[PDB]
Amino acid sequence: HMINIWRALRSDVNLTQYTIESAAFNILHKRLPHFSFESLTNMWNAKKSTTELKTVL
Amino acid sequence: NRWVEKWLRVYLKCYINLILFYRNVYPPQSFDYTTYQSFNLPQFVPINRHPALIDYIEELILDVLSKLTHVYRFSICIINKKNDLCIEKYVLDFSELQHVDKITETEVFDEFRSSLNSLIMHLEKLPKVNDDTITFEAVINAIELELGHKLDRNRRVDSLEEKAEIERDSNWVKCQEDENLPDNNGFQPPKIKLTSLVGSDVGPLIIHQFSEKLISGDDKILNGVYSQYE
Amino acid sequence: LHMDALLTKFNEDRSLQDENLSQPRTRVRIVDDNLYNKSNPFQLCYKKRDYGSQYYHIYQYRLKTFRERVLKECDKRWDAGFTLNGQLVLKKDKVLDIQGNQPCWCVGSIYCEMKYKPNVLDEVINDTYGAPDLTKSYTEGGSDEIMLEDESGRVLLVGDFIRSTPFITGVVVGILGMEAEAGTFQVLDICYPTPLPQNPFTRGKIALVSGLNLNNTSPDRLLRLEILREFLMGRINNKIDDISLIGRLLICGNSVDFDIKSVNKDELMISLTEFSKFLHNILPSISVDIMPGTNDPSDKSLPQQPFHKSLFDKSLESYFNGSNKEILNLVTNPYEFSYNGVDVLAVSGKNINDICKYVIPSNDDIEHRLDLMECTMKWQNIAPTAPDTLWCYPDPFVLDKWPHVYIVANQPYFGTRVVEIGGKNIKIISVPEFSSTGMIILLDLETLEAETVKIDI
Amino acid sequence: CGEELKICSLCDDCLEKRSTTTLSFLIKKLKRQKEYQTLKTVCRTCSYRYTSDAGIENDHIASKCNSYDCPVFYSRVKAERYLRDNQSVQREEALISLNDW
Amino acid sequence: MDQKASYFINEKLFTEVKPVLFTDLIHHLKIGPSMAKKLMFDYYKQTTNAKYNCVVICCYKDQTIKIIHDLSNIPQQDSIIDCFIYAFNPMDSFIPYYDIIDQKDCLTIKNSYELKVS
Ligand code: SF4
Repeated sequence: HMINIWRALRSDVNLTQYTIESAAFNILHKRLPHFSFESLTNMWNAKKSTTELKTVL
Repeated sequence: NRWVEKWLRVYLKCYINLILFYRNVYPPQSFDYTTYQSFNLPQFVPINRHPALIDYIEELILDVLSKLTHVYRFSICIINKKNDLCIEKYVLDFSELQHVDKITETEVFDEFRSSLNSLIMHLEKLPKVNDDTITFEAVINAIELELGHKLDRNRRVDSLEEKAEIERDSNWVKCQEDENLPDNNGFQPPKIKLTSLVGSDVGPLIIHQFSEKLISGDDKILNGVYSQYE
Repeated sequence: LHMDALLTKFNEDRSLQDENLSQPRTRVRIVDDNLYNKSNPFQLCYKKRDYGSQYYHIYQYRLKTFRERVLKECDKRWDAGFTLNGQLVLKKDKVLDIQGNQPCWCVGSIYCEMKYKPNVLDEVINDTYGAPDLTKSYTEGGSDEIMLEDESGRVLLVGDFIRSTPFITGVVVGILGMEAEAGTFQVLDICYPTPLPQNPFTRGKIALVSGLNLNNTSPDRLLRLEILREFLMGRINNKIDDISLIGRLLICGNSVDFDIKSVNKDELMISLTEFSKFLHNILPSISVDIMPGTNDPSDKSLPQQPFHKSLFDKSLESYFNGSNKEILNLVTNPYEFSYNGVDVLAVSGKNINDICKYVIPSNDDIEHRLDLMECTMKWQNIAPTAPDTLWCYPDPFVLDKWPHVYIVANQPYFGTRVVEIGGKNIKIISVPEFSSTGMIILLDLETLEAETVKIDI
Repeated sequence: CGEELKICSLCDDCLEKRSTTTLSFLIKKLKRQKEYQTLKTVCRTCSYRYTSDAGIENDHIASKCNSYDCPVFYSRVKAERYLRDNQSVQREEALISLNDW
Repeated sequence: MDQKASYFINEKLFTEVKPVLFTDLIHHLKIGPSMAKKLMFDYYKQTTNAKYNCVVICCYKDQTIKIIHDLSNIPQQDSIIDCFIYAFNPMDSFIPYYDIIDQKDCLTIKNSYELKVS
């Protein structure tokens, strides 16, 4: 059985964005920074610092 | 009429704050020694941090300054909370005030500093006052004005200035001289004490100052308000 | 003895000599060789300003310079052919190439946790309007061990040599030792960037006062400042010969303390006018040098520009004509005062407070502060925490010449120490604040000795 | 026309009032800089969750964040716009002109 | 020098309520600090009206300037190197006020660097 978890949250809780960061902040009270996919692909490249790899992981 | 009113308001605010602080009208913890109270005070006059008290003092000063033309004597009355007896009377005599519609800041502030220093010197020598057993009032002496009769026309306000004027007109009640003093029972009658203090004598502002003290009684007066001997 | 007895013992037998006042004794002439030399590394142009970016470039520049310095020092010390007690030391390049039981040395940056203090988190949370739970985001005990990185890998560092030494991320050291049983590197000897050349060293004395914190609430600070001004003129101590040896007076910053969140121009103007009154009352007697402070109305970045030509009373127009700067000079936050041929480095102290606000679970006392100053000097940089101290540029903080005397202001404790790094002697002085425990430091240039004068009430 | 609110007025200032105008400009600049520094510190602390480091190369990652569900990002964007706005350049030019004496 | 500094102190203490320092007498009579301290010592006596609170400081061997507040138990009696009346206070609170003083020729220590205009 597969579930669309964002859809399940939409059916359960009445949020205004239904975004993973927004849902986390609204329910679990945890704030999660969001980075653009370009930032992800620039931080995941080879010969980069260990800090960037730790950040993405 | 622009700089004179500002200096008079600053002096009145410092006078009221010093009188409240040194007479234990309000707890000394609330009072804090400061120089800036939105105006350049002459010295480190202790100003209370209570917002309601600050607003009340500012409104009282503004109301006094609004009718300063017809007011020749401003006094702060100290009355016991338990019984309505005036135990201390401090008077800011405005003999002439040199009312002109036409002196810098250093000389005026120096005169204000001297006046406040004399007031402090008078106040420290006074005995301590018990806590939560004293209250202060404001009594002014006028020459030609009637207060409280401006509401007979059913006037409807349209601006803040007219509303403030109609509020200040009805904020005073008529009293009589030597009203809250003891009624001279005759059994060792109280004898009020008069003390003279120097006042500011700048070119635009001429001010005289003196204070009144009961320094006597016939029982039930000054009881449990002077912290016993000391 | 009673007060009257002391008064009649001391004041009654007044000397009443050497007080003609018609031909006052000339103060010791102390000149600033950098007053007209210009070329200040920390001087920035406001026209360029800060674009809010270009930080990784300065990070790369600092990393490259420190790596080159430490590599040169390692080559000078751990040259080819040198053999340790165990075996010959191998000059390994990559930190992940140390696979064996053989002594070796490598160069890399130091990694640490450096958690924020709870009070700092509470302060920043209340002034953000939507700040998340910073403590919850911090969340585990953290990292209690020092780890090394050189853009190729991260390994664990163990040993008592590195345990008893504070460290801040962004600096590079030369770690030498043997590989441990697990994936960790033992620390036996450490390396630091090569020492910089130092200029060659009855002269006079300089009085340092910092943390005046003049405001419109505390009246005691004004009284203490007036007492200091009277003492600096010889009126209090009456020892004209001793007082006249103070050639210059250096204010290190924090002249006025205010909260920028809620402050009006009138109270700040009142405080500035009081400061100008003090300056005008003390400038004829002694030269005064003004330095920016953390809470003063200056740039929050560490390279603070001088205060302004304005913000002072009209009585200082003669002193601010532009031609007469030798008796009243305003300098940047970091500066090299070449006092009588002695170059001294003075800062407001924002860097030290920046590292102090961090919690490092691997290393607030006077000895701890002195050790922090020692580490700052050894790392060959002024601000190890670049993001907290400075913001962009328009790297001057990388030292190019070691100063004779180190001056740091706004510190709860006063301490002095003479050190010897690379055959060079550097004196570190931490002048305390004047608002609380208002003591000042008299630095004698002839004997490099610092004495403290305490003012009470 | 005018840096301050004289109805109308170079430096765009009719009355000099140097000791007050420069104080007001310094107060405004200091408030903006302190707000920006507090926002940057908050963002760095938030990004420490992924970076696990409080030094350099974490502030860059913190500034790389562009989440639209957090008011701190909007406040930081507004602060950056205010710092980089033409008004800030005008204030700096006025400060330079007033300090040119 | 007598009958003039005493009169000035009397005026500045009673005609207008303001604490007086010795620097005021340096500005007034252009005399040295030792003479002003001797004048304060002379004025401290032969005064029946104790309407002022004298302020006395202590100069220690380590230049530890301290304001005397208790006047009963002063620590390090033998370590004091100088004692004189700092100021005359008409009340308990001091709160001195400072202004611009034209020190044209009252300086006792003059800086080697002079002042030039234009
Ligand atoms: S913006 Fe909101 S989420 Fe992105 S970093 Fe700053 S605080 Fe954390």
